[PDB]
Amino acid sequence: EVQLVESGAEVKKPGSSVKVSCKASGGPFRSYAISWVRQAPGQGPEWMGGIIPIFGTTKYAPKFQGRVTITADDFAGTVYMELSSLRSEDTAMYYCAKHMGYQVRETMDVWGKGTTVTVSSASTKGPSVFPLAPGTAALGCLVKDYFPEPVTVSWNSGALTSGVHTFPAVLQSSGLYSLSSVVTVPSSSLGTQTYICNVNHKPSNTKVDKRVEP
Amino acid sequence: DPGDQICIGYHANNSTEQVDTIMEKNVTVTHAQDILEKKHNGKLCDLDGVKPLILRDCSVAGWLLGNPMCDEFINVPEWSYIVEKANPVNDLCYPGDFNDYEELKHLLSRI
Amino acid sequence: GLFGAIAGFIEGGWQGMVDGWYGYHHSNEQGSGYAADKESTQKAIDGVTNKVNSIIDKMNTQFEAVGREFNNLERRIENLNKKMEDGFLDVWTYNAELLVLMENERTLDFHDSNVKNLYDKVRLQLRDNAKELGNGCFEFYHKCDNECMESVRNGTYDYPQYSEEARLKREEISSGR
Amino acid sequence: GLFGAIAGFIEGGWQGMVDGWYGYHHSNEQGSGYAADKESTQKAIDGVTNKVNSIIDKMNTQFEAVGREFNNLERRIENLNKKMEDGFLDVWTYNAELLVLMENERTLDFHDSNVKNLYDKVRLQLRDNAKELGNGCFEFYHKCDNECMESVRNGTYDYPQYSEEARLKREEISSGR
Amino acid sequence: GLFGAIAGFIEGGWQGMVDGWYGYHHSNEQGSGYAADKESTQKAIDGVTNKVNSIIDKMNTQFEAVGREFNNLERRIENLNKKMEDGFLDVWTYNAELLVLMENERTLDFHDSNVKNLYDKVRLQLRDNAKELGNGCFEFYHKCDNECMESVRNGTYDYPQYSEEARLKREEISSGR
Amino acid sequence: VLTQPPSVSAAPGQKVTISCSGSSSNIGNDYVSWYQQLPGTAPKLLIYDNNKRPSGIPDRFSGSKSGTSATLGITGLQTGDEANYYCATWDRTAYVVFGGGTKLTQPKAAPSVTLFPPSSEELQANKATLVCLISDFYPGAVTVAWKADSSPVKAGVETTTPSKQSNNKYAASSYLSLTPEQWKSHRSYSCQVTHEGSTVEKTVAPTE
Amino acid sequence: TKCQTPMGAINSSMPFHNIHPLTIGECPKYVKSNRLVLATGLRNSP
Ligand SMILES: *[C@@H]1O[C@H](CO)[C@@H](O)[C@H](O)[C@H]1NC(C)=O
Ligand SMILES: *[C@@H]1O[C@H](CO)[C@@H](O)[C@H](O)[C@H]1NC(C)=O
Ligand SMILES: *[C@@H]1O[C@H](CO)[C@@H](O)[C@H](O)[C@H]1NC(C)=O
Ligand SMILES: *[C@@H]1O[C@H](CO)[C@@H](O)[C@H](O)[C@H]1NC(C)=O
Repeated sequence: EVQLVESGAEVKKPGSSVKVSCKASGGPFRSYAISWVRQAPGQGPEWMGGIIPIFGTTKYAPKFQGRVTITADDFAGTVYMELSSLRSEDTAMYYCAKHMGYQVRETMDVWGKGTTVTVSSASTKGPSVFPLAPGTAALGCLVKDYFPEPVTVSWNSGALTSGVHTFPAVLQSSGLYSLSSVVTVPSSSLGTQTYICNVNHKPSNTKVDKRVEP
Repeated sequence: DPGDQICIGYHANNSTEQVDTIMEKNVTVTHAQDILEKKHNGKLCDLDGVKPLILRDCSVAGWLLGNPMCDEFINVPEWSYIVEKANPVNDLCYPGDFNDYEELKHLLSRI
Repeated sequence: GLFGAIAGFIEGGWQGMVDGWYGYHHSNEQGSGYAADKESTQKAIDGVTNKVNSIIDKMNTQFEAVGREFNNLERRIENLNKKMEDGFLDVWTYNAELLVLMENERTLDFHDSNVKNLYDKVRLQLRDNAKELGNGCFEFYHKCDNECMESVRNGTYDYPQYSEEARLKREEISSGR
Repeated sequence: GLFGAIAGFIEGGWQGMVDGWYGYHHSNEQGSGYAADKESTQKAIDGVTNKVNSIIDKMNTQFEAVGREFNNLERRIENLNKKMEDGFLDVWTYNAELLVLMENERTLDFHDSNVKNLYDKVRLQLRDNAKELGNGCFEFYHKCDNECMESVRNGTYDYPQYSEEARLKREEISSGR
Repeated sequence: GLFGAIAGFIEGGWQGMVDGWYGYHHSNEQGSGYAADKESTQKAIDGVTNKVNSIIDKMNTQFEAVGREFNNLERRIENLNKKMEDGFLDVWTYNAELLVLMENERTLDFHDSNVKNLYDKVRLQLRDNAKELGNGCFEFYHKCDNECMESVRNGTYDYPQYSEEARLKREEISSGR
Repeated sequence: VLTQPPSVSAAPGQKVTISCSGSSSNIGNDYVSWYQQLPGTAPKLLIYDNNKRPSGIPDRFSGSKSGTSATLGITGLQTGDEANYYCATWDRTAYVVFGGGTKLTQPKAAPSVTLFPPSSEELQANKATLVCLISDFYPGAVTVAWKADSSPVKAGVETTTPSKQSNNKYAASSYLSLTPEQWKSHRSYSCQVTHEGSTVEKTVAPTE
Repeated sequence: TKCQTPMGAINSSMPFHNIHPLTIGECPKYVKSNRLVLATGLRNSP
């Protein structure tokens, strides 16, 4: 019955700090502890630490003791987790999880949905969108050097679905991302019909469409 | 020979937090919770998104009637609250009187 | 305190039991140590937590002053307005202050009760297999190792299992050695 | 509970004692059975009955809204009237709710106290003529038939009359048989 | 009473202990006599004194009616004024009456607690060097003269010092003489 | 530092067992709980206190601590049980430790390669990207080599990992980055894509 | 802010405040008190 809702995705540069929150339904004062557990892509969960109600005491894991601070605002039904001196291996999904009782312990019976923090040295950048020009035949769009994920590519304002294939982005050594979207189309239609690819990168507020001609 | 022992007991700590009781004041307690907010920031702010209408040295009469000195308020944006000084210097430049002025000010509390 | 346990027959508390509000200290051949009682501490946190929530909730509706203006010949209603509004700030301040004072006493007495009851829990498990020493402690008439201690701490102490050893020791003590 | 008796050292209550709130279960050669304690149950009914009457009585005078109408240029006094009248419905609702919550706790704790005190009544009658077993029961060191049982239930138990038989039994038990 | 001591296991009080609220009666070879417990009586006076002061203080701000006059066509505001002012006299009368009733119970129960705790203070000093008789009294297993009595009254009773004499007497009693 | 077998396998209806193991200072004294994780979702409490089971969880799941190690068992197992499973415990300085985890559990497709050259607009902006799009292969393993004219280039390549598609085949992308002078000055550039020992090769050249 | 007073904004989760009774927004409830603190723990040793 208790819902744990966490704050939005965060994107940070190395050596800075993030502070995630977690709002628990009911209360607002609680009789159970809350913990923070993270999970890195392809890895098992790691417990970070938790906070005990009324007592207010905190317990941290060896791995983080020294750069994590867990705090509470009991009137708001909210606990916070701040992790500083960030590194790229802190890129992970961060879960708040409640225990059955007042002690922090191996048993956590309700979890939040998760919130991602990405630690990269890239600043946020909007894409450059180039056309990829033309039995069938292929056309597409190069969506080049943007940070961070995601980006939306639709063809003809979402009209063309048949034969379309957007590819997972590549992670360049520069830290920036690039992807490309391709559509197989009948050669007979080439120099009469019209193809626009609609690139939207929310994080950068860049909306682009690029007409693809031969 | 003495035998093993188990004792029952309770938590103590270094708290100097203190609570009152009908029978005893300043009882020192292990844990306590303040529930009175005593701090403010000394400023007038936007209430959520919306900036308030801060009449400066104008009165409501001055603003609505358009005392020449109240020109800042010729065409005001939507507001969250109105702020009016206790004694606006710029009120009825031509002396007089404003009928049902308080009943109108009351209406504005809803606009 | 109303229940005579905290700062009573148990004189002073334990800086060294850090993981709960009430608990145990034990001492036997394998050593000594403190251990919190999870269940009592939890009932207490539940109680106090609910209390703090109930106070917030009951003070949720409560008088909210609004500004009204009056001219120089509406002085009688301006006064009636001031007094009405001051009247409610006073009723509500009294209500909050008195609720706080009254509930503080109950809270402090609640914990006191909780320690008395826990002491009595142990008392009525052990019975005459232990001797009440009067300071909050029991001295066993039989050997009680860490497994036996835990059985006291978690509600599981088997009296019949030790009573024979217990009767032999009580026997030795009455006889004088 | 504050007194540790109801859902405490007496774990759970008796579906089978129907004629009162507190009472006795006995077991001897002639059988077993339940019996209400009339006097405690009566003090309790007196208490709770008076409580319910005192609540009704104190809530007897209490704010009573009246309708007043106001025209379109009496908006400031119409608002002052609404707020005054809402202000009292709020004070009074808080008073009723809080009185009810506060008195419910006291009532539930009152009964708990009543069972503890009755247990202690029997305890201090019997003394070492019986053994406290820890679950709310006493096991006699002497034979106690229905007449002897009633003497416990009604305040009349003669300790001196059984103590000799009592000391002989305690003697047999310490010796081991 | 909630604590079962005053008009409970101690049935009735002492007209002849005049210098305090709680205390002792003793009886030995050199005679008998009453003696107040200064420390408990003092904590009680402190409690009740503070209580009476807190009540006076919290009732310090409280609604104060003022007279306002109204003409024959201001009947709606004259009624709104009457009702506002009556409304506060009612809130405040309820507050005073209910505070008085609620605090009287606590006070009477406070004293009851105080006698229970004092009884328990003596109980856990003496332990099995005395026999609980059940009426508020202890009968010593050893000789206890006026110096020994004072040690009970002031927190100083040395159990180890009498326990040998105590074990010999308990021994004689179990054996039958 | 808590030991758990990387994977375990079985068919719909049998009873699998996931073990978990560590020293006296975790499992020996302290209790174990087990968790289930389905992709896209937070871990979910399956059992606690060694063998208790919270409401919502069917009694096909259970576990025990047969020594200084503990095991979880599923029976009558469904497709839904395809997931990751972790044991947790408390380790005395003091922390909650998890186990490493355990994953619990279509003909040969040739890839279609599609090599695009630099677009003139990228060229106008003093940059050049060759884009090599590989799709619909199985199994999802391809190596990718680049050639300048007839000879190989390792400089300036970024190839993605392979990636399950909506139709259960795989995809990938490679990007060679070049200066305009480099791209203009060569005969051809070719993307070679190998898959199950079959090389495909696409070539492109500067507006011929 | 979410809560404003003629003397300044309030930024608080608390149930009460003692700043000024005429507020607008989502505020705590005003009292004349200088001090309000609930016990949660127990009486702390000498
Ligand atoms: C209680 O403590 C406060 C703050 O230290 C102090 O001002 C006051 O005089 C004390 N009151 C009593 C009754 O001891
Ligand atoms: C209680 O204590 C004993 C240790 O002597 C232990 O074996 C038993 O499992 C414990 N019971 C529970 C429910 O924790
Ligand atoms: C109490 O119990 C005894 C039964 O043993 C009975 O004879 C006696 O009359 C009873 N006393 C009263 C006052 O009911
Ligand atoms: C307490 O009692 C004894 C009398 O036996 C006396 O000698 C001792 O001094 C007393 N202590 C105090 C602190 O009054």
